Amino acid sequence: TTIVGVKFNNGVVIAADTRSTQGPIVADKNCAKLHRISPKIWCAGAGTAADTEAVTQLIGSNIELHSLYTSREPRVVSALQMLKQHLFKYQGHIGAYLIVAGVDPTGSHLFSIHAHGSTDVGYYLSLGSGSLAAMAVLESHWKQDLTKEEAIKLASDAIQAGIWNDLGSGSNVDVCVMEIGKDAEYLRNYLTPNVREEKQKSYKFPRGTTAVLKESIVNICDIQEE
Amino acid sequence: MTDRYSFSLTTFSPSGKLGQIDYALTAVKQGVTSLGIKATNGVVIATEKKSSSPLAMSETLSKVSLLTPDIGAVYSGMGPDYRVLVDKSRKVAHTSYKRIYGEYPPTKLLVSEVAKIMQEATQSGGVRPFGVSLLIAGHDEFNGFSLYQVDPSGSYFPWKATAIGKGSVAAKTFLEKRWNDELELEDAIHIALLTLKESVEGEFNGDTIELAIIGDENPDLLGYTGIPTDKGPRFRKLTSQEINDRLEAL
Amino acid sequence: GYDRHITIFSPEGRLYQVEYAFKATNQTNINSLAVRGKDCTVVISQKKVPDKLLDPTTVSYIFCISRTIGMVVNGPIPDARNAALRAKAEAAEFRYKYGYDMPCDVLAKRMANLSQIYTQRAYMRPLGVILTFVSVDEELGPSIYKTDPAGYYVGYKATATGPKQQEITTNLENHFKKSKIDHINEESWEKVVEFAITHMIDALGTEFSKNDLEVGVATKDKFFTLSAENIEERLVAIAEQ
Amino acid sequence: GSRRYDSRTTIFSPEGRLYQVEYALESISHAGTAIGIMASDGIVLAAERKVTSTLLEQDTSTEKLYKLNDKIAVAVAGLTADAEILINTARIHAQNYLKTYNEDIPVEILVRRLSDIKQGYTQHGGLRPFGVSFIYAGYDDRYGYQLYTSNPSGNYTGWKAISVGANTSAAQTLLQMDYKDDMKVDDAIELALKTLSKTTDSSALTYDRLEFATIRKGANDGEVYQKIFKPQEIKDILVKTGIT
Amino acid sequence: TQQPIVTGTSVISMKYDNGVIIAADNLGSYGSLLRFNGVERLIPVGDNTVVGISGDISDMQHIERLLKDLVTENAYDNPLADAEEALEPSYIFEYLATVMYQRRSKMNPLWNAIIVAGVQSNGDQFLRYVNLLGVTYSSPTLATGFGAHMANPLLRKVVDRESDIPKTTVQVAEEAIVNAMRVLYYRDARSSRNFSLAIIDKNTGLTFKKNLQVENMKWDFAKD
Amino acid sequence: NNYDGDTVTFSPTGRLFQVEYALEAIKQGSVTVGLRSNTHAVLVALKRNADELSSYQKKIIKCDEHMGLSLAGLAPDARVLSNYLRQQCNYSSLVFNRKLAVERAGHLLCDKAQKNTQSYGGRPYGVGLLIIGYDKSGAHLLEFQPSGNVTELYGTAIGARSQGAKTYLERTLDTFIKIDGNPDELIKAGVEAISQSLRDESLTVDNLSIAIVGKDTPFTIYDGEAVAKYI
Amino acid sequence: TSIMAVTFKDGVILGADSRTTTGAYIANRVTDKLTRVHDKIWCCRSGSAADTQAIADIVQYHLELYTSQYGTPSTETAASVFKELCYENKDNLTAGIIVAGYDDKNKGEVYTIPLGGSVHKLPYAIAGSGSTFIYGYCDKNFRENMSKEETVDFIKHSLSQAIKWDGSSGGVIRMVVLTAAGVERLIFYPDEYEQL
Amino acid sequence: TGYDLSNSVFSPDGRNFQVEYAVKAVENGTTSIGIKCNDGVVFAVEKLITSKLLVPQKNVKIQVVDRHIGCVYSGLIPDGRHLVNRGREEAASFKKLYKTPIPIPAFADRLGQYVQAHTLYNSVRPFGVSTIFGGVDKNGAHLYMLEPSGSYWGYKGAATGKGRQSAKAELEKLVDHHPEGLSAREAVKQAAKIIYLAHEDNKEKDFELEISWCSLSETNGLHKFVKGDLLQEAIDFAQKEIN
Ligand SMILES: [Cl-]
Ligand SMILES: [Mg+2]
Ligand SMILES: [Mg+2]
Repeated sequence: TTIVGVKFNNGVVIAADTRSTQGPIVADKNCAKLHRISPKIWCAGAGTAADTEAVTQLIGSNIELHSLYTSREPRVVSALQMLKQHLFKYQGHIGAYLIVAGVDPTGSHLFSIHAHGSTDVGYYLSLGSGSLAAMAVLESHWKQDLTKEEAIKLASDAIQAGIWNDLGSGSNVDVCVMEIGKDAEYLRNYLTPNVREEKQKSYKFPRGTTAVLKESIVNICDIQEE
Repeated sequence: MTDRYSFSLTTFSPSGKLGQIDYALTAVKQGVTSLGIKATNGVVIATEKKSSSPLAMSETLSKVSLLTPDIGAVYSGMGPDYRVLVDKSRKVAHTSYKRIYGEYPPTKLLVSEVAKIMQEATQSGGVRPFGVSLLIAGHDEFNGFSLYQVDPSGSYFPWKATAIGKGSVAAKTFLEKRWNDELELEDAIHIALLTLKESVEGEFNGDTIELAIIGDENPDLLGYTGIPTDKGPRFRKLTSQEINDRLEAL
Repeated sequence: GYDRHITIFSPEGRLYQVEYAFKATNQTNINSLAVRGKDCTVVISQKKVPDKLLDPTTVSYIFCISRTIGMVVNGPIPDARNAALRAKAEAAEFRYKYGYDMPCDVLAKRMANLSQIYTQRAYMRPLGVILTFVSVDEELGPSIYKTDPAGYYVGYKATATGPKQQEITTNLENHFKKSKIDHINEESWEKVVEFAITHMIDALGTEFSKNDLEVGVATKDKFFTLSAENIEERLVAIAEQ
Repeated sequence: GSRRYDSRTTIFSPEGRLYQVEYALESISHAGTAIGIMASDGIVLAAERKVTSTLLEQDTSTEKLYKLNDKIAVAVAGLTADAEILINTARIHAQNYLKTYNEDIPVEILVRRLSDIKQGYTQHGGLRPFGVSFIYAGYDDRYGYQLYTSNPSGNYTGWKAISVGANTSAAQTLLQMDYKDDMKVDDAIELALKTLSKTTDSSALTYDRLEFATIRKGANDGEVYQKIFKPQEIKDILVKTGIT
Repeated sequence: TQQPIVTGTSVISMKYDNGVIIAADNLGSYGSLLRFNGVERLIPVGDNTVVGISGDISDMQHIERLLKDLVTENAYDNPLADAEEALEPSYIFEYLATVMYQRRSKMNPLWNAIIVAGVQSNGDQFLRYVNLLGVTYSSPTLATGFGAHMANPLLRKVVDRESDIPKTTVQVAEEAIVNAMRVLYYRDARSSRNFSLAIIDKNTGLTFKKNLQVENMKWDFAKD
Repeated sequence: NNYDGDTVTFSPTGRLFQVEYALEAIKQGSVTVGLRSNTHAVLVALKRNADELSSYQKKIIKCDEHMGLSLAGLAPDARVLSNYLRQQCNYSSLVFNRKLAVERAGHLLCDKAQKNTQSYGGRPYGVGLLIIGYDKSGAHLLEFQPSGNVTELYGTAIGARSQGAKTYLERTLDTFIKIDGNPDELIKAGVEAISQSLRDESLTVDNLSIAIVGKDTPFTIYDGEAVAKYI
Repeated sequence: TSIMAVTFKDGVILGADSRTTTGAYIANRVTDKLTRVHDKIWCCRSGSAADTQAIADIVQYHLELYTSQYGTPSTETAASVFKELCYENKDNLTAGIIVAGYDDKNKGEVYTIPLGGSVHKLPYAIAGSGSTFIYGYCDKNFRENMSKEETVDFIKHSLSQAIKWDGSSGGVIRMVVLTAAGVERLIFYPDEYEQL
Repeated sequence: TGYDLSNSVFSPDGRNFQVEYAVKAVENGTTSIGIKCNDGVVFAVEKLITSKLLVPQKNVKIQVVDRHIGCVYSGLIPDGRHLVNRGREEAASFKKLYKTPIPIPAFADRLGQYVQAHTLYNSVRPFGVSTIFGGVDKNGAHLYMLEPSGSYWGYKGAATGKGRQSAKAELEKLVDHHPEGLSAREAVKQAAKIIYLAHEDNKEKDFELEISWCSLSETNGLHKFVKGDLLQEAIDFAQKEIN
């Protein structure tokens, strides 16, 4: 997994690859790692995939209720505080490593979070097995006062570094841009540089190839009238 | 200390009446009128913003509340009781449904959960019943548009159109003459404004009336783009200006 | 007639214990007033020290709940301090859990919800107090939110509480009918305090010395109370025009 | 302290009656009449909704007839909210039994369980009883088609034909007169509707004031089907039996 | 179960004709790092008792707070708190011994070795030991850690049995204690030059000496 | 009247009637006397029988080697309170190697009784106690009331007709306080004190109960022929 | 971590490096290890980042609630709250915290709370992995009642050496100055302190 | 009616009658006072000698909390002891967490909230005592008085019990005649006089005087009982003034 977060002029961008693995085997080739905590607060997760997904939805649920209770749009610092206290209580047993980004009435924010509960602030961050490849690109090309177009370019370039150089990462680049005073734009499969080539042969079988012992209709309908 | 009231405060009288529930319904009767009308392509719920003082900012007091993106609620009776019920209803929509099925509950089942909470305050130890009647409007994929009334006893009924509180008897008669199964949402809003004018004494404008609809999906109110299946909330609260525009065509 | 002793419905759908808690609210015979400026929120309250053996510096019904939120109370001091301690605990917990300062309106709602519970649960009595919360909110600006024993709460452009609330309320209403704006159009908080004291003098028909008043001021990022000498400077400016 | 305000819901009268149970039964006598009739080839459940309105959405409305599982249904007379609490508990019990034994719960076992819950509220806890009487219509492979009733005391009994709610004295006399053991479902449908038509406090019996259900082995071969009648289907059976 | 982090070394003590003497150095070690150089490990309780503590310093500070609370509590509703109903050395020890044994029984010990030195109401000398296991014992001389191995042999040459106590003056006893502290500084790698010494006498009361140093040392012979 | 249904209710004049009714149970109880010098402390108690076939109800209970009490009122309540004193004396000895001061024992009894006067559901204790003891500050005598009030005295009496013995001790105050180092004479004074409360009946061998504690005397109870010497 | 706090004539100054480490990988090179628990009571954190952040957030909550009830807390009080959390949860924590604060009555004060949860009041304190290499330097160069400029130089030079020898320490040197005048943040970059 | 049968019930006036009945028990008790001086506080109390058999100086009424706070009360003595026991727990937990001894205003609220809590439910009875307490902290001397309702304020002088009106009048004279302040030793003398003067409301039985004080200069900010020569000197000063 490769995930990054990059601050720019009027907001923040996060990105991620789309490969999920089970040991050396690729379980899903087009996985969605960019999660929504609230409309304008998004996070990307590395580590135990069920934990990142579950902890995001729990805090996202409680954030929604909090927003309704207070009649205010949710803040990134609230999501951060709730995430870190939950993760600290479970002493690292919930294996969620997250980059949390978003915009709120206070401004634009970018944080990272580690399974034990420690948090970090930054203008640029990376997490996952491909984080070193990504951070190499970020440390080479990041500057202050990036534009929206420059930040999207830098973020996706950092994910590409993970895709090509880290075996734990691959396939496509997902991006989400959160700009102040605008709707957050989720760009699913922003880049697609890994389409499989046409196979040499068709493996469609002639009908009747498989030996069959018994056939029967399965009743999926409910008990009938009359 | 400790709560030593572990016994019921609502009990059957010799005539079979549950006194505390009847008295709660009396409190609802004294409350300000609220109504609901169902159309073919939407539902409307409305009430009067009876401001306690002109120095009070009545926009900070919400009588019509979003429960889920596709479900809204209004009341007649005791305001504070309503406020805590909205808090509980919002939470139970998540804890007993969204955290299980990954989607918001259908209108009838959220109504069922709110009803259960109100029933328990009628039987549990050391509590009184809630002094409110609720009107809950909503939409969901398989049931379409719907409107429900929930009473202090916990009983709930589905309506095409209805009214509760102060002038409910007169308002329900007014709605019976005007309602048909071919109404469009704008027609239902028009009828809602006509019906509500009868029970209002003083000022009748966008600042003294609270009105919300369950209608089309509002992608402009979603807060993000990029997911085709997410198209936005069907609950929308009408602005002061939007109400006044429809009061000229009244 | 035990429907009058605990918080259950009477045959008229009324809660008598709640109504009687509203009456306890005026037991101190003190009137309070709150107004909003451009950048500030001001709250003033009468101060009465009837015993010469009392230490007058310890007699107060204004509380500093958090750095940003202030609270004035109308009602007996034991119930006032009960509510004050709880509000302080709630505000501190909120900041710890959600990472930002508890808004004035949110604290008001929370205390109103707690009050609602006392009207529904039999073993708990209502508190005989009305709580007026003030701040300069980072999102909503100058804010006044008031809670009562019924569990009701709402925002205010300005408000008044006490035995003579109606006289003060009507006086404030008439001013805002003239100006046609939702606040006191003044730059400094000093002049907003002067407005508040002047209009209380007009409404009650009484003059005040420095020891007859108690003043709280909310600005961006802090709420504070004025000393007797700060109030004296305010009274001198009022008399000189 | 708190003793002062305690009504003491679980005490005997000097005559050996349970006050709250008796008063809850008084409440139920004002509820809409529900009737159950058992035939050789099925069971009928018929019930009257209480004074309705033209603006009530009938096709999505349910106040009388509830499904507990695919084989068992109930007719309600009393506080609807109280009934739904018990109904949900009964639905869970049926599923618990199915999970444990991998067989559908026998009708009487479900009825006994709900009745025991009602009994508890009359002996301990100091809470008011549930103001509900049920008619249980169900089928299992031991006793076949079965009708039961339970009331706030937690007592339950089996029946060939029975009524609960309003005018049960009049209704039970009419059923006792026309019921026969070799009766069929179509005949029982007619008896149930005729009995409601005579006992009703309304001026006339129409489709919008009724809820109707049948449990038939009129399901294709050795299996049982529950049919909760739609508003139009209640209108048709009223014309067929010659009431409208 | 834990491990000691910041630790204090030997506490040494002995009886003499009119009272008791107790001593301990002012170091708080962090493993082999001699981290804290101004730590007081003798804690007086009233004017008749001095509690000397070795082992974990965080647990020592906890015990110090317990003793402070004990004095406060004893004064409550007690008109004779500074007279007949004052805290005795024997009361203070038994309380500590109870706590130590209870804590080891919950598998969560206070990682210390403690010596309570004092004089009772009737003038009797009190000297008793307790440690992290709740083990207790009394002797004319007592010492913890390294002191047990090096100080006791020297102090036992002065008072070898009970009958030697009346024959031992305060000057002879203090001299012996001071010499033992020098020997410990020569030979214990977790000791310091600076130490505190306390004398509890039935006639002259509690004398608490701070900022004492090991002096008259011999190294010269190292030039060969 | 309307304010005596439970212990949680003040009357309009600020009285607690359930506590006052509990006090009344003591007045129905048999007389018992307490007195002390500077070396010893003595309890004398008139035991009450049900009839001529029955035994005489025991009145004196030992709490420790240096402390004990006599009772008047509900005997089972005295058993509960004396058991608590036994435990507190015991806790002091085990944890602090310290004999529990008589004054501190009084404070503990006061606080235990108080909790039963301010809470719903409970009831006040229906017994009065006279506690004697010898500790580090010499001999002591305490009087306990179930209201919670505990008082340190030179001498006193509780129970039916206790006023006669109390007046006698008030006269004899200067004499019996000086009876140091003579246990027999101090008991004589106590037996003479309790005699001022007798009517119709006199002190017999199975009627009289005496207890003593002092400088070199553990708390010991005398019954039967052991008190014939004082009859 | 290389962290330290030093009292001087006008108050106290806290200093720290900016390196956060997961093994040999620098997970954050611009970390802020100087943490505010009250207006003029700050702390330096070392050990587990999760633990010291959790503790500092709880202390900030405790002192915010203290202030609402009893007014401004003393530095000693803040140190006590830190100690209570560190001592009672010693089995489950890996935290070494230095607490520094300015009162007007007490002026500048420094308390160090090592692993066990003990408290030690000192004129100055050093902690973290990098502190081992500057025990000699700091002991030789510390004086009481230094000026602001002298104390800044002492901390700058000390942490410079700690960074030079400890691989776990590095990045920028941050400082926070606590006096009657207020709160001042300072930052010093590698090109400055490496040439010292 | 019936509003006065249960605690925590509001009457139609908005009053808690059970709390008002607790005040009657306080008014029935012996006189106790408190005087705030230049650098501390003085407490004094009237002890009625019911009988010659009472051991003099033994039945001590004034109670210490921590080492710097003194407490005295009038009314039901056991209720006062229960309140002081709680106060001692509150002071211990404060010092445990925050290290510093509990400030007097902080301690005042702890007692206040606890007493107020006994007006919230019908399952408990209000306290039948008014408590005068105080001491020295980092901000100087403080004197407080706390009523059954939970209400408390700071005082220059305070009095409660059967002879409170007499005592209050005497305290008011001292406030007027000494705007600059009163010394600790003067306050002890004055406290003796006021109790002797207030004993006219309890003139049937004779009494025993008990005084305590906390002063920055005289007791190092610790609570101590006035004993021996200093007590006798105050008794003599008091006896001289009544004659
Ligand atoms: Cl809430
Ligand atoms: Mg209540
Ligand atoms: Mg380095």
